[PDB]
Amino acid sequence: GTILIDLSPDDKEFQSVEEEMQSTVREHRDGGHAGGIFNRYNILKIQKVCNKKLWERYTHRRKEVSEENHNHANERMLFHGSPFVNAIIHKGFDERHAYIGGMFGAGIYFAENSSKSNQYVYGIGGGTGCPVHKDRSCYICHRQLLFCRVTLGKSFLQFSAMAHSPPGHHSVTGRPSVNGLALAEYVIYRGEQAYPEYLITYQIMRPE
Ligand SMILES: NC(=O)c1cccnc1
Ligand SMILES: [Zn+2]
Repeated sequence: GTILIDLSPDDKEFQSVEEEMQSTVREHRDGGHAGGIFNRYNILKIQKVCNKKLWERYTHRRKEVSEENHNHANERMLFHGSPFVNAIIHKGFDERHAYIGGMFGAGIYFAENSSKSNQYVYGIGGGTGCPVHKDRSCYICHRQLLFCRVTLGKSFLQFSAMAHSPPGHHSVTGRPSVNGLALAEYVIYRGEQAYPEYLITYQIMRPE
């Protein structure tokens, strides 16, 4: 049931999504080990992901959460990186997309920093890098990220350097406590609490 609609680079919607991608790149403490060495991307394509069933599954859950949280879904737009973006856009998020070994337990992980999600595109810790060249810093191969609508509801705040949400909460927020420049990461424990809105195809760019 999924169709992908290409956005024109002239469309304000393309431009706002690209700006969120580019403006949330940061340096990582691994020196580029997992995700590569880059300060910016070459955006090749941005597609809107359209699936009625998956959208309705999302809005159903969103209303449930809103009703448990004084009519506030606490909805965010966040990045997700995974080798399984094709499964996600066709069948939705579910327990197979959970990061069993993550810092906040076995849930589905989303990032404010696009460059954090980039570290997961080829697998946990970058896996072995791109399929073709086995390079986690590949500047040739096309990568894909999802920019997703995520319902946080009442989020459990973890200060730091499928499972269930903490009791009385709908998500977990991982607040950076060491790296002053890192943005937050978020975990949900129900696939229906995220919709994969945009599929972004890109390359990382070699610094000049
Ligand atoms: N898979 C991801 O995009 C991700 C986001 C935030 C933290 N860890 C992983
Ligand atoms: Zn490559």
